[PDB]
Amino acid sequence: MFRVTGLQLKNPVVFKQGQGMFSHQLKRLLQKKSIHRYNWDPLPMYDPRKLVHASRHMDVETWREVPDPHWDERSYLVPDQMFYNIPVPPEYKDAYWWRELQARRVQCPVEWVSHRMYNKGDRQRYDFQDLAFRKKFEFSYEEVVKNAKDMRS
Amino acid sequence: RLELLESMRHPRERDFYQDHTYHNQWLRRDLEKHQKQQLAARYKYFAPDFEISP
Amino acid sequence: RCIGITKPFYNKTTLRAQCWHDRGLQVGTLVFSQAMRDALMDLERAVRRKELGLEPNYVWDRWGPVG
Amino acid sequence: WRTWEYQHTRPDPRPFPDPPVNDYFGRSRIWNPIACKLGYVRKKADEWGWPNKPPPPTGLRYSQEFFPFFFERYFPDAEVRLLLDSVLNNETKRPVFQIPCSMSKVELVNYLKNIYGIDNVVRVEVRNRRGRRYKNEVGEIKMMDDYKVAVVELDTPVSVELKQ
Amino acid sequence: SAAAFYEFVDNNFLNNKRPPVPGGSWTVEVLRNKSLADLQHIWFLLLKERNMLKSMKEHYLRHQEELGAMPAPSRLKMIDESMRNIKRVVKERDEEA
Amino acid sequence: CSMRVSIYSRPGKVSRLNNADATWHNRSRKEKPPDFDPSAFRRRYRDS
Amino acid sequence: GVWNDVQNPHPGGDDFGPPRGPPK
Amino acid sequence: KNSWPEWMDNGADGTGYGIGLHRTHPLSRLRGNLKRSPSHVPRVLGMMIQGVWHKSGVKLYFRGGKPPNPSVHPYLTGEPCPLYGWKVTDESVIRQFNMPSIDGTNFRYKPYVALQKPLAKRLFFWR
RNA sequence: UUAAUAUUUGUUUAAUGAAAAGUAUUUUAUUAUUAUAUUGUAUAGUAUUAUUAUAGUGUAUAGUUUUUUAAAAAUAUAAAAAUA
Repeated sequence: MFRVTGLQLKNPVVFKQGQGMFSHQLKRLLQKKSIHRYNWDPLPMYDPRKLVHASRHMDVETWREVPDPHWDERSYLVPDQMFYNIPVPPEYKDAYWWRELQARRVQCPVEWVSHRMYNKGDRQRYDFQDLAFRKKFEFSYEEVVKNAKDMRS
Repeated sequence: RLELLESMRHPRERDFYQDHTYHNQWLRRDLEKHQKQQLAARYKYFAPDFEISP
Repeated sequence: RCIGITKPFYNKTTLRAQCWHDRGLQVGTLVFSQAMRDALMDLERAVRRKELGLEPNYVWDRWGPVG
Repeated sequence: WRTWEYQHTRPDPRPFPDPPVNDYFGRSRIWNPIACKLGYVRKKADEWGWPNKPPPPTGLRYSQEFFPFFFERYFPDAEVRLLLDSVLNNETKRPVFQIPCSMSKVELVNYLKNIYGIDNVVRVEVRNRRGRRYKNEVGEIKMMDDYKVAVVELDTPVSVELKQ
Repeated sequence: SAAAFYEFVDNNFLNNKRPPVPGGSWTVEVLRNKSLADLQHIWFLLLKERNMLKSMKEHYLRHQEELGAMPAPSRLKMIDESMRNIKRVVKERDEEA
Repeated sequence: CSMRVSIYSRPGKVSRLNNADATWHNRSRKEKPPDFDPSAFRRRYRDS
Repeated sequence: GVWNDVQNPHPGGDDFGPPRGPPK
Repeated sequence: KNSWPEWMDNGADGTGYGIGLHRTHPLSRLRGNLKRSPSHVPRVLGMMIQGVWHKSGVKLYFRGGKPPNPSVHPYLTGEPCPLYGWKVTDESVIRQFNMPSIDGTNFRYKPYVALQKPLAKRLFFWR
């Protein structure tokens, strides 16, 4: 899709569609693939790093917030790339439910690792939770041999 | 024998690409089968792990 | 204005008239545009006319705010 | 349609597309703007030994002390080649040099002033030039690295005599 | 002045004499014992040597029919190896730092 | 490719790349006016 | 149209190089 | 709106001086119109294949014949001012080569290490 | 096989009822000069010019889209009439 889009764009922009070496080289250079990085959809309606100072009392003397250990403990952690983890009161964690799914999902198109679910071995050895294709635990051959030999069977 | 070969031909015969070629000759393209086989038969030590060990 | 400058400030920290260019053949010499050189042509012409004694016709003496 | 007759293998697309490797080595060779993942991987690996060593912090990465910039500043690498024909057995006032493309007139004049001591430099005439291309005996097209031609002008004509 | 161009060009080729191949190149064992300022000094020395060698190589490529292959070509390889060893030592020191 | 055919070096002839007797015919017969210099026009106008 | 129809002094943008007009 | 300066877009000078692709140093604060984005590749490829056509009637970038290489441009050093020919705003970009001081061992060293005549035209020299 | 064929036949010539350019390629070379970053170079060919970015103190020895020769027939030329 992206390759065809770039090809059409270059053909409309700078390709004369002649036998020139310019177009002859473009027809082969446009097949190259660009960088792919899963960009999580930003939330301008609700800034998660803004709610750090929310739901907190303040000392009237110094006019600054009170470091409540109960709030620090019960704080829910929302993930984001530039702001790795952010604490937020649990009352407002509902609006950030989609960021949770986008973070739990593997930051890669599903059809690139779809070769996992298409076989029984990987279907049994891998995890499929919120589209997170992370490999489960697997004992080594030495480990399973030692376990069986200790179990005497 | 190039001078002799050119002298034996008739002056009316003409060839139009003496100083320039039609297709660009700077695109890397493959050789012919017989000469590739000649290369593979002459240079065998280019293959990986050709040297005897030890 | 009578020299021929249009922008008073070349930079926000210095005037445009006090710009003398270094790193060149003429050091400390004030920079002049083609408009500045042509206005100086007009001034020198008027001065030479006045020295000759004929009517000094400074072309920019009849220049008002509306032109 | 009889879909049960086939097995589950994706057929090749028709017409098949060409590899993204540019095969033209002529005068109009184009630099591909598309960035590949392998390029970033190799850059990071040569920078800080990815993924064995931990990454340096952002401060050191973006600072002047980062290893590539530090090495480029304390051990500069610039290939300056003098043309023998331009100054050999002839009193010439415009000697020419070959430099990398990443240099400029000021870069070259500072180079000649600090390293070789050639301070009297009037003007440097810059002109890029595609690398030399040639074929070997088997017909493989091998192109030499690109080089920028510079024509430096001096106040006094210079010459290096060749004792015949 | 003129000595700069005389050192840009070769000397044995200038006197029409066969240039001899030097002994060896800088080893990492030696460059570890060498100091940082000493390392950059010998780096600039090798840079000037490589510039002269590349000028001679380009001259021979320009005249490959008038003059045969460049005499003593392993000098460029020795210089490149010395530069690579310098870079290796500097990279190790920077990694420790 | 006439330059590479004739002027270039070959196993039968020496390089004619820098040879006046072989390059002098490349110059035009009818002289032409010089091209406009934008850098010269800038250094001459000196916008204010 | 068959009839004939019968200009940017500072293309540097909004503010570039020399300041334009009085401030504020 | 774009990130690169509007003079880079359309040169502030009358003759379109300072237009085209200008690569910037990573540590430099100035930005350039050289971007490898999948959305910025069409214009940056047109700048190399066709070029920019000015109102005055002259083609500024890639006048013709040989296409430039935008990746090997020396890093940007400043911005064009109408008064002078060029205004330098970043001096750290311009590399300044410097020679080390001489020393008792420095003037005694040589390029090659010492390991423990008439020129004859030869077709091949091994070492 | 068609084929001892069909169509072609070109090295300054009978030089032309004529002559001021732009644009995109191919090919590149130590140009000079004004003498402050980068960037693309010159001639020579090739393809194109409606749909205004080519017209003036006055126009390149310009001849490849211009082509050889000691016959009749066929064919073309009615600008090949001194016919009808």
